[PDB]
Amino acid sequence: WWDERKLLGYKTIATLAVIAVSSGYYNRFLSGLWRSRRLAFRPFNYS
Amino acid sequence: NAVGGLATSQIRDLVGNPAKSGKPVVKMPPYLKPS
Ligand SMILES: CCCCCCCCCCCCCCCCCC(=O)OC[C@H](COP(=O)([O-])OCC(O)COP(=O)([O-])OC[C@@H](COC(=O)CCCCCCCCCCCCCCCCC)OC(=O)CCCCCCCCCCCCCCCCC)OC(=O)CCCCCCCCCCCCCCCCC
Repeated sequence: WWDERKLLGYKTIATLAVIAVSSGYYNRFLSGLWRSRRLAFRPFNYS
Repeated sequence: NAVGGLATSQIRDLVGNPAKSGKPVVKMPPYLKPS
């Protein structure tokens, strides 16, 4: 199964690479909601 | 100055401007002074 194995390896790695690229983009896009959050605190009335 | 016999402005200054009571002042512990 030498040649079948090599060819299947190439094709599987290629498809997983496509999935990885797309899902990485989508993950970084979704994280933009939290990576850009801003906080503010209403100050107390100190002396 | 008198509007119909009334020194309204004077009355205003004595009646129309009550003092406003704000939030109580919180004494700051000395270890919280740094900004
Ligand atoms: C090739 C195909 C197959 C492989 C594909 C691999 C994926 C390719 C990328 C995806 C494709 C789409 C395009 C890019 C999209 C953006 C990136 C993305 O997909 O992010 C998804 C996702 C988004 O995450 P996030 O929500 O932003 O939060 C993650 C960080 O905390 C966020 O923290 P941060 O944002 O503050 O910054 C930290 C940094 C952390 O991420 C990294 O470091 C990843 C990149 C590392 C390589 C960097 C190369 C360049 C370095 C230059 C030198 C810099 C200086 C370094 C030294 C300084 C010394 C003083 O974050 C990023 O880099 C995020 C991406 C920033 C760029 C945005 C896209 C720009 C446009 C793309 C092109 C740019 C111009 C170039 C032109 C085109 C070239 C093709 O990223 C991750 O999850 C991180 C991936 C890396 C993890 C590594 C650590 C793993 C830890 C252990 C787990 C595994 C255990 C088992 C391992 C061993 C098993 C044996």
